[PDB]
Amino acid sequence: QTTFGPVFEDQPLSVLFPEESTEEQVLLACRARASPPATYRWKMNGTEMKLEPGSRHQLVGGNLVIMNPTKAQDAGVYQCLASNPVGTVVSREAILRFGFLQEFSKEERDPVKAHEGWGVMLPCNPPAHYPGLSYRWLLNEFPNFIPTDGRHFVSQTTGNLYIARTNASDLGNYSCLATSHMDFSTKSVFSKFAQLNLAAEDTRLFAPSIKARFPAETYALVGQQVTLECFAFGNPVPRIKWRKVDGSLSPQWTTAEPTLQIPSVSFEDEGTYECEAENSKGRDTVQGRIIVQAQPEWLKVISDTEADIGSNLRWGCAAAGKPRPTVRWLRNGEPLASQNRVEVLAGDLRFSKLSLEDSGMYQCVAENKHGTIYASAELAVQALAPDFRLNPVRRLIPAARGGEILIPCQPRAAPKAVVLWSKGTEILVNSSRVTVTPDGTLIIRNISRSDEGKYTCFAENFMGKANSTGILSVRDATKITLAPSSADINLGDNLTLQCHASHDPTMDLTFTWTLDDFPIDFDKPGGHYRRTNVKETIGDLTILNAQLRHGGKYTCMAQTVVDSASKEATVLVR
Amino acid sequence: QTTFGPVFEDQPLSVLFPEESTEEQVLLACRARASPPATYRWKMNGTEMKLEPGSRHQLVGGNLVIMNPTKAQDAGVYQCLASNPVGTVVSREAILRFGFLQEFSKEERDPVKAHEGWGVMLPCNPPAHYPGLSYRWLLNEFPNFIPTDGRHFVSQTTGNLYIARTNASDLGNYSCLATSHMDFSTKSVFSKFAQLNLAAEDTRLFAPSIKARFPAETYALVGQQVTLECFAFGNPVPRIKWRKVDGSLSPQWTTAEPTLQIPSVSFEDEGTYECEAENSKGRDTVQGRIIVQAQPEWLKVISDTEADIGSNLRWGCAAAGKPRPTVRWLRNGEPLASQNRVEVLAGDLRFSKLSLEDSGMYQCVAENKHGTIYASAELAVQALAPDFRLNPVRRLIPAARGGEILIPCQPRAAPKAVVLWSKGTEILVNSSRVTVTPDGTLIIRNISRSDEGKYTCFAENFMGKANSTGILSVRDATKITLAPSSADINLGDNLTLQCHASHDPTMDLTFTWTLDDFPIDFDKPGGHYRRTNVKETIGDLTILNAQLRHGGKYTCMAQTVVDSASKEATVLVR
Ligand SMILES: *[C@@H]1O[C@H](CO)[C@@H](O[C@@H]2O[C@H](CO)[C@@H](O[C@@H]3O[C@H](CO)[C@@H](O)[C@H](O[C@H]4O[C@H](CO)[C@@H](O)[C@H](O)[C@@H]4O)[C@@H]3O)[C@H](O)[C@H]2NC(C)=O)[C@H](O)[C@H]1NC(C)=O
Ligand SMILES: *[C@@H]1O[C@H](CO)[C@@H](O[C@@H]2O[C@H](CO)[C@@H](O[C@@H]3O[C@H](CO)[C@@H](O)[C@H](O[C@H]4O[C@H](CO)[C@@H](O)[C@H](O)[C@@H]4O)[C@@H]3O)[C@H](O)[C@H]2NC(C)=O)[C@H](O)[C@H]1NC(C)=O
Ligand SMILES: *[C@@H]1O[C@H](CO)[C@@H](O[C@@H]2O[C@H](CO)[C@@H](O)[C@H](O)[C@H]2NC(C)=O)[C@H](O)[C@H]1NC(C)=O
Ligand SMILES: *[C@@H]1O[C@H](CO)[C@@H](O[C@@H]2O[C@H](CO)[C@@H](O)[C@H](O)[C@H]2NC(C)=O)[C@H](O)[C@H]1NC(C)=O
Ligand SMILES: *[C@@H]1O[C@H](CO)[C@@H](O)[C@H](O)[C@H]1NC(C)=O
Ligand SMILES: *[C@@H]1O[C@H](CO)[C@@H](O)[C@H](O)[C@H]1NC(C)=O
Ligand SMILES: *[C@@H]1O[C@H](CO)[C@@H](O)[C@H](O)[C@H]1NC(C)=O
Ligand SMILES: *[C@@H]1O[C@H](CO)[C@@H](O)[C@H](O)[C@H]1NC(C)=O
Repeated sequence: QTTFGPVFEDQPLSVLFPEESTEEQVLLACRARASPPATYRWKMNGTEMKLEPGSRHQLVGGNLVIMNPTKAQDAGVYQCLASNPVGTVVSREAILRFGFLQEFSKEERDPVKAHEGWGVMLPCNPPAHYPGLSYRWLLNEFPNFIPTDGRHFVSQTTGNLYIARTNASDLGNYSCLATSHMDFSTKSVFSKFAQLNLAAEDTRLFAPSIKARFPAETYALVGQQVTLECFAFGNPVPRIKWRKVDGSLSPQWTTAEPTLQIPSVSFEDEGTYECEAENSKGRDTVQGRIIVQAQPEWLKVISDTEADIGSNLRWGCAAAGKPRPTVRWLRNGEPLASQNRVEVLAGDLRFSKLSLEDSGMYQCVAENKHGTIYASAELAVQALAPDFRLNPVRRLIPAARGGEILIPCQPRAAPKAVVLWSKGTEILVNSSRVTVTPDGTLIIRNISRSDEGKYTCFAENFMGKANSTGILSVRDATKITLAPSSADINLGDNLTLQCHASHDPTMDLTFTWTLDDFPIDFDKPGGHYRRTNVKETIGDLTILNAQLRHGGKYTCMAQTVVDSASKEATVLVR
Repeated sequence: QTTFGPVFEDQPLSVLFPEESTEEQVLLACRARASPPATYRWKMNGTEMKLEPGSRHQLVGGNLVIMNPTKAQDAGVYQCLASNPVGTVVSREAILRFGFLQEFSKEERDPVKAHEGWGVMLPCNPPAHYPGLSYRWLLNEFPNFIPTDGRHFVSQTTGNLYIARTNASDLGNYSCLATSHMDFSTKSVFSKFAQLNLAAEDTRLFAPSIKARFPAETYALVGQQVTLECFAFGNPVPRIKWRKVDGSLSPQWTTAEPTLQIPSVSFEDEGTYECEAENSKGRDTVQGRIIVQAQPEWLKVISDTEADIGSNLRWGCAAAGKPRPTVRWLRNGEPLASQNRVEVLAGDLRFSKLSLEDSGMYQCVAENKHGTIYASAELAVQALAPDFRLNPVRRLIPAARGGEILIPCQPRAAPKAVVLWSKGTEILVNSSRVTVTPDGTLIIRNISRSDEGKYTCFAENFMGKANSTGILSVRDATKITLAPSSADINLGDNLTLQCHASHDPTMDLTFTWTLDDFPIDFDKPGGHYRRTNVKETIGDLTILNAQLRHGGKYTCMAQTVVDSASKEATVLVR
């Protein structure tokens, strides 16, 4: 019933298109549920695209289809806007990134001079790539495989060889290679040879000197695997120990391998770590830190709301992320700034004197360095004509003579309706005796046998007019013309109390007695209370075989179907 | 929208059709508002009429028209029934009565012998009539007029002459006449002559003897004029005094005329009256009573009601009349008796386990000897499929670690819906840790990092099925790792209190201090409270220039957007 903001059900997702692939198209999906159905626009780097006919970019039911994707003119960030007569909404981002691995530079590698017994550096300066590759080293023949012993180390972050000790077998020509691991294809690129030569021998057992070290500060989101690498020059082969300064490591990680690995990281891993190289000739240690961060997550969002013209509203948001997020507001896909009767403050939204214009689709955005999140809601403002169906004025208003009466008149209206009372055809301007409160309730005091008749309440606003009618009748009031008396007796004695009343001739009158505000039962078998002198106006009560519990404050009450009256006395029982 | 019982707006009215008139038709009106429009039937003495084509009785839009009305076959009591697919209603009665005045009997009146100086009786036995007539007497000539002095009296309830004293001028022949006073026509009927003759006489004065007296018991509704007549035989002309035994008469009625009149009667006139004839030779007095009564009137009626299948209902009625009325119930124009799940008792109606069949038009009838009154209402029973629009399950359910959570699931259904919970795709059979109450609320104790996910509630009844979904997430809980200490100081001293807390790394934590559960202000200019050691986990407070009012129980509370914790201490100031 045209009460459908363009709610989202499928927002686009980031893609990594491999280069030199065998595909021809990519799809970015956008799906909205709306009534009437919504229309879609696509933003690329912010500027609204001009989706011409089927030249490259095309629209298929809200999904974006690019043709012949290439990094030259298709890599970017894409957004989808779903618009309706009610309002518009904006979806989350979708990044399209390409993947490739170029060819190694063709110039010859310089020959590194070495002296037998020391350590040497063999870098292999990997070419441009995306994403990170896996590195290996080759010697002499293709394909051989350099052994992965404790004498050599090949880091996976720079790839340089770490030849701890140099001897005769190290003569040859070293080449690097890189392997790209992707979902679709795998590529391997080899490097030109670098012939290493060794000078005269010089061997002495020396203290380790740490060369490959993990950086002091290492940021890592919660859920990622972290690998800290460590290596030192030492003869004989040193041993590497990993420890935590402000804690202890899990037994699954208490290993002496030169690369400490954490498969999953939570907030308990944040702290300081120490890598120590140890041998019979020395020891060298290096410290560093690990910091854990997280993306924002919602804690409290907004929801759909229908209000009425003239009222006020309050809306809120709340997020949670390790670098604290910031919250901002959107109206129909546009930034919302504090103006007029809309007040925004750091994630709370206030509407004062809500109007008809304030209806639409609102959005809440929480952002930090690691990501952004969205939430949507709809505000609808309603105007209503006066209606008395739910709360009509009482049809029958029996009022005792010489008393006060109050008749409220509150129709269901939006905004509030002006209320005017009348009796018959005359219009009531209030006086000392008749009063008309601003709320519309009409109160009459000092009632008599001349106020009976038909009363009408008229409610009007700029939307409509309604009206209701009641009938007022007057009767005589109840009276108590005799009150009982206090007494003191012994347990097991009999006492009598009297109570007389007068009432209107046309109604029924009943007598009820309470003991300390507790109604006294007379139909109880073996009961100690008996009605006596039972007439239309006489309702005496006799206590037979009095007990301790019968002491207290007795209260006689004469009640009709309309009103009541009461009198009090007390009895003590020993 | 087919929610219209045949409400009444014009019910028939009693008529008095004068005989020997010049009219040819009568109309009895019946009007009902209904949607769809209602159909009408007419009852005459109770049997449903067979309204044939236009032979005498005819129907015009719900109104009844009889043709050539005559007392022979048209005088009765008429009722109108308005029927709809929703239900039927029955209107109040309407009595049709004729009015006429026949011709006086043609036989000669007997000659009444009289003895001069006495009193004589001259009745005139009025013929059949409706309604009561006005009586007058004629003597000798037509038209003469006998004087209305104190010597003669002509009562209006029997019409007989009361000649107090008889003398020579009383010789003649007396005739009666009756005049019928109606709205349309006036008719006068004269009677044959009765020749009165007089014998010898005497000469003396005697005591009065009352002859025409008012009856001892006289019933009179509220609003009617009551006339009590009195006369006695007395020479000379006696005087009549009217008094009240248990009260005093109004000055407008304290008159000595031989007919006491009350234009309007209220309940204060009920009692005993005395008429006294007085003269120089004697006095005779006669007593009687006046009893005042009233017709039933409503005090509390029923109204339209929509309920749901499976519930219970209570309805009531109340009337007021001097002869106490009796209340009975009608369903669709038929008497309602206590059967099955409907219980009737002396004006209260109880529905137990309301079904779909109990929908329709109900009516309440209050009756006594002086009249009857009706009231109408409609009962509608609704069945509803489950719906979660008004009360959906919470979308975000942040739960602290190691605590308890409760999630209710109450859809809008009629009757109640069976509720089954599930996590993901598994079905939860409830145990020590997880409990599913009969109301549907699911409670989990001892929450860990294994309970997060998506929870679903399925509600089903014989009308339909619906479901709702929520998301559960777990976070660390707040703590207070340091509590303050009690102290005693003098007015004007400075005191420091400490309070430390721990919380989840991704949320904000704030400290608030209260004095005897009243929040302590820190931004108050010239305030005595200053925040100190303000860190993320340290929120100390210092009292500067302490006053008497600063003594009491301090409470430090560390709170987040989700949960909170608190600790207490006390300070005394002299
Ligand atoms: C106090 O009462 C009413 C509102 O509660 C207010 O308006 C009048 O009465 C009804 C409101 O229900 C208006 O509509 C009428 O409804 C009745 C039955 O529900 C019908 O009989 C009426 O028939 C009219 O049909 C034509 C088109 O509507 C009219 O042109 C024609 O004249 C008939 O009246 C009608 O549907 C109704 O129109 C108004 N006005 C009148 C004059 O009745 C009412 O005026 C309030 N009283 C006062 C003194 O202000
Ligand atoms: C828990 O969720 C729902 C109840 O809330 C329950 O019913 C299923 O989902 C929707 C409920 O809104 C049913 O109606 C669907 O609505 C969505 C969008 O609102 C549409 O995409 C669906 O399209 C259907 O259209 C045809 C005619 O309706 C179908 O024949 C066709 O197969 C499409 O599904 C449809 O209008 C929906 O029918 C049901 N059922 C299913 C299978 O979705 C849902 O089953 C509950 N889940 C569980 C596990 O019990
Ligand atoms: C009715 O009479 C009162 C005086 O008793 C007028 O004054 C109002 O009284 C209400 C009672 O609570 C208060 O709100 C104010 O003292 C008055 N209200 C306003 C709006 O002035 C009142 O104005 C009279 N109503 C009319 C004339 O419609
Ligand atoms: C859930 O476990 C409880 C036991 O703790 C089962 O017993 C019900 O517990 C409620 C709790 O107030 C009580 O009404 C009764 O003791 C039991 N109710 C009924 C209808 O038997 C309960 O049945 C379990 N829920 C299930 C099985 O759905
Ligand atoms: C779009 O954005 C990307 C990344 O910010 C940028 O590389 C590119 O040059 C932009 N413009 C295009 C694709 O036309
Ligand atoms: C109520 O009205 C009557 C007049 O009808 C008057 O005599 C009486 O004093 C009024 N009540 C009060 C409390 O003034
Ligand atoms: C109808 O009722 C009246 C009054 O009770 C009665 O006089 C008459 O005979 C009845 N039958 C008719 C009018 O056919
Ligand atoms: C709460 O659960 C944990 C494990 O999740 C358990 O070790 C602990 O004892 C439980 N609490 C209580 C009070 O048993």
